[PDB]
Amino acid sequence: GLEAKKEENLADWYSQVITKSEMIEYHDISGCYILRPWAYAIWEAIKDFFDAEIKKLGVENCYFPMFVSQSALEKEKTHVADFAPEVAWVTRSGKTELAEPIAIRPTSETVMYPAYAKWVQSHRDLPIKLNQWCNVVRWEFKHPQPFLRTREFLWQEGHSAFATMEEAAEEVLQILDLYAQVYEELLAIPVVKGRKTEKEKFAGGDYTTTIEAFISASGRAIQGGTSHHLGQNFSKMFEIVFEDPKIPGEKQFAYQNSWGLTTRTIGVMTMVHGDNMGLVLPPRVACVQVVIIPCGISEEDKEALIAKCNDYRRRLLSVNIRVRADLRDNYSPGWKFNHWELKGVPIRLEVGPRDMKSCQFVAVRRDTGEKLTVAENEAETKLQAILEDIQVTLFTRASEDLKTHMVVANTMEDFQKILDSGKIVQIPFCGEIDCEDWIKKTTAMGAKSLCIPFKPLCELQPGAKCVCGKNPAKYYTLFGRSY
Amino acid sequence: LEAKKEENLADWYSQVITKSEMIEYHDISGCYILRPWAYAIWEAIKDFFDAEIKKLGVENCYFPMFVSQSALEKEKTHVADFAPEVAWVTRSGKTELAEPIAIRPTSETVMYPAYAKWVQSHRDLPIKLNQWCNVVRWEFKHPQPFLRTREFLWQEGHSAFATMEEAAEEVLQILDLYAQVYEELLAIPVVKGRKTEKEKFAGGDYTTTIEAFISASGRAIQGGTSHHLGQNFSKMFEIVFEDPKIPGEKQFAYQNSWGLTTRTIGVMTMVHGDNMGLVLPPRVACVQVVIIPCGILSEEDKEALIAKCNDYRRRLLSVNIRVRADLRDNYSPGWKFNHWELKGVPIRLEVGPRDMKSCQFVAVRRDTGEKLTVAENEAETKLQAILEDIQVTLFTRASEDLKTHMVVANTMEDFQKILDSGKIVQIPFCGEIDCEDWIKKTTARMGAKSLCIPFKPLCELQPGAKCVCNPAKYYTLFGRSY
Ligand SMILES: Nc1ncnc2c1ncn2[C@@H]1O[C@H](COP(=O)(O)OP(=O)(O)NP(=O)(O)O)[C@@H](O)[C@H]1O
Ligand SMILES: Nc1ncnc2c1ncn2[C@@H]1O[C@H](COP(=O)(O)OP(=O)(O)NP(=O)(O)O)[C@@H](O)[C@H]1O
Ligand SMILES: O=C(C[C@H]1NCCC[C@@H]1O)Cn1cnc2cc(Br)c(Cl)cc2c1=O
Ligand SMILES: O=C(C[C@H]1NCCC[C@@H]1O)Cn1cnc2cc(Br)c(Cl)cc2c1=O
Ligand SMILES: [Mg+2]
Ligand SMILES: [Mg+2]
Ligand SMILES: [Zn+2]
Ligand SMILES: [Zn+2]
Repeated sequence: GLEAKKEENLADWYSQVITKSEMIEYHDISGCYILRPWAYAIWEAIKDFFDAEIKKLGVENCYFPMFVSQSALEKEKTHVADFAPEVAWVTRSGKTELAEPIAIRPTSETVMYPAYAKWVQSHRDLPIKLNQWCNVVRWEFKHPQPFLRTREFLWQEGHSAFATMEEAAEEVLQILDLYAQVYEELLAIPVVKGRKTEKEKFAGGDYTTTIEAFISASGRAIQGGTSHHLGQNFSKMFEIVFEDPKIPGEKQFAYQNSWGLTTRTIGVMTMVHGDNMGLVLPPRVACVQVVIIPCGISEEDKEALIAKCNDYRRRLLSVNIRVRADLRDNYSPGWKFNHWELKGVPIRLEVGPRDMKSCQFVAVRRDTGEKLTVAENEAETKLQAILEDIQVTLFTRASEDLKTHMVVANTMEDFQKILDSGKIVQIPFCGEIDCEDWIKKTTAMGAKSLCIPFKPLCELQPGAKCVCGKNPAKYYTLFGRSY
Repeated sequence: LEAKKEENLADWYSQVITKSEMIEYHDISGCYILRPWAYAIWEAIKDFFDAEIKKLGVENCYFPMFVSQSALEKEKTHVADFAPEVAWVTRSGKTELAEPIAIRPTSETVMYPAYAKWVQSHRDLPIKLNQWCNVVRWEFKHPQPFLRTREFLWQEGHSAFATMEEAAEEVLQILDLYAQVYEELLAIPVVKGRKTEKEKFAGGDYTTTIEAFISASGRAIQGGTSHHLGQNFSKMFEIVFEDPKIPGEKQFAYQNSWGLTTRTIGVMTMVHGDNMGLVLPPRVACVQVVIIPCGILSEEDKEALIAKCNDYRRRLLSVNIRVRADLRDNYSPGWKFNHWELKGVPIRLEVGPRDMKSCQFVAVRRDTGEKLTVAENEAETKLQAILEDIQVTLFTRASEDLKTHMVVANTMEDFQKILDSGKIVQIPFCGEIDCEDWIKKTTARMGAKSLCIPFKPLCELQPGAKCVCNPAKYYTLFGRSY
């Protein structure tokens, strides 16, 4: 039974939803959480989709070491020194001090790029396109939250190297679109594609692209995934070079990208679609789409009810519906109703003795709570149609929620007003770091830049000025409070 | 390849794994990069094993890599001898942690306290969980790519049951799946058995194992492990329930655990690899057939030759053969032949202009080097037949190799002579630990350890037969080992 209310105490609601749905168990180490099968199945679904898509682009999976030597991690300016407090260091095996401390990967640039340098011995060795599914550790300073901000997390990280900037540029947007597909088509979460400002972009790259989602309940936006064009920044640092085809004796530096997406996805799904009855799973990622529960309780008559439930589950597996028959005798129908509702199963298939004799059943959709009596003969078609509509409804409702909470403002006064109402807002922005710092300080709790959107809500007025008082606007920029 | 397998195994192994593009070396000792060619084998193993354990009702999950100091030391989960293998995180940045944190060497200490919370009644059992994850053990022993690494990839399955019998059943089901991984996928013959008292997992009831033999080394290697833990861990962690029908009695869960690692790939390499390089069993080969255009004619004709190679690719994909067309024009056919030979692609398909005009192609088997001219129309049928034959060929060769190198001995001196010829030996054994300590010392004066007590030993132990030492309990496989 879900106790807490989403609009009252979000922290309590979230904790209750992730535990009662059997997604998460708490660990004795801060910021670490056990991913039980219910949570892990969602990651496997995201993985199956994304992996097949990057394979089509020619990306190959690999596995690089988790340990990075002190030398390698600090070899070059791969990361700003401000990341130092996030690195977890192994310093001994048993009671025996290691000659040099070793770091647990916070990301794999420093481990992969020296290998890239060895492997690139001519123009013929490019492109290199590698991905790995692995765990990552960062000793996060912010309050830890299951999925959203964890000390250990699962991710994929892709790292590509090309001869030309144009090849690289294409991939950045192709991957970002895949991330947008993960959120919008799998998880039914609308996102805003954009580029990070000078201040917020990855310091090791030329430009950073991002997808941003919004969590209404929190009044906070969240970065869903990241895709960088690194340019020649890392290839100059690690000497990833090839001979110029036309001119003898000239070095050419490889163009590089990196991109990543994490189990944060599941938290966003939870925060966006979850209600006061628990988790709500988009049909596309639900490992159980339909749960069959026998209702009502002769000895031979119960055998026939079970047989009908088994008939429904056999037929549903025939049309590639992911179905579970909960034929357990140790649990009451009521318990089961609640159990699978908390777990967010899109459709409950109720079979009673009364409905069975009328050659019919009841379909209860998780999202709206709507109950539909349908005839037995149309089980395959109707249930597949309801699953499709649940997926559409979840996306539609979240889209209207984003449309409501993301508006335009052109002055600092209206900006403050809209941000304090629990919304994010697109403002004319000069792009300066000075001004961005100033925006953060004045609104503080303080609003941060999220992205410069690819497709802003409004076009910029001819000669429009920044929310500042000294500079013209370069672009509409999405600002808000964030995770 | 510069080195030869029969003279310098270590040099050969290093050359095979690098020139097949499986492994790159890292600057941390005992840590190796798995490039795509290696990682694809692991994905193939994963795909098979994952599907099979799902059929048994096992679900995947992910438990944390970090084990708190207090959790690692809470119960007698592992012997004290393991302590030096534990890698400890002691600081974040320059800030020392109040209490140090261990990296997962295995997950009992993180999983079993969760199992104890999750089991509130009989209806909470069985629990059947698996994770695919990385593990760290600061190995004192000589590290080798795949076979013995400081970081490795594995699956660990941990199950809890209401009854001993359910648990006992799963133990042998999992060991058979490991045998299938070796025998059916990687074409490696293995010996199923129980570990001796000295060699078993200390806290468990009994340990079952699959042992493989690497002829080049004259050394055996454990391929996978499946333990019945009985109620030993459930008593420690309080994984308990009470049955209302049996009032006043605590029912401790019966547990198993089991694991298999990337060592698999190293065994495959060591067993099937030759002096031309890697040899991939077709069942795990991510590229089963490579199509190479030869004898390259106008651009129009070159286009036609490429289109023919592409037509073979589509036809092969159509019958579920994993195929690649190496259509790169920066390299010669001769360079490609060698390149894919080194990578152990089972079949090379040669297509030249004369072949097109004749309606034929050339297929070359990696395992034997046999070159066959095949009628164009028979491509799907013949190449599938050849792939099936390569797999059988590899398994037969390896099977005949084990059978030759595993024989029965009945005395300490016969045992010694056979062992020193680079073989493994089934001997009458009493079962006592001290006797096994004695054997390891005597055989060295590079000693021989117990491998397993085979489920189906070569010879039946006659009543009243004495140990090589006490009367013998069973024939036991012994040998030099990784
Ligand atoms: N501690 C964390 N736990 C879970 N997911 C995370 C965490 N940190 C980042 N992510 C997500 O995973 C991706 C990690 O790539 P990265 O670009 O390194 O994030 P980041 O720049 O550190 N973000 P932030 O820490 O919010 O400033 C991001 O796009 C986030 O969606
Ligand atoms: N360092 C390693 N690298 C790769 N594989 C390993 C390593 N250690 C063990 N394995 C394999 O993975 C399984 C790990 O389970 P486990 O029972 O912990 O091995 P173990 O008893 O430590 N073997 P050993 O180290 O030879 O005494 C074993 O069956 C081995 O096949
Ligand atoms: O991790 C990145 C850059 C990109 N790496 C590959 C996948 C996608 C990802 O956006 C930014 N980043 C974030 N956090 C970090 C924390 C530490 Br500690 C270090 Cl050393 C380095 C970093 C660091 O480089
Ligand atoms: O890891 C095991 C027992 C089993 N665990 C689950 C997967 C299969 C595996 O055989 C034996 N073992 C091996 N090596 C270890 C190293 C260290 Br360090 C520790 Cl703390 C503990 C252990 C330890 O328990
Ligand atoms: Mg961060
Ligand atoms: Mg060991
Ligand atoms: Zn400004
Ligand atoms: Zn003896």
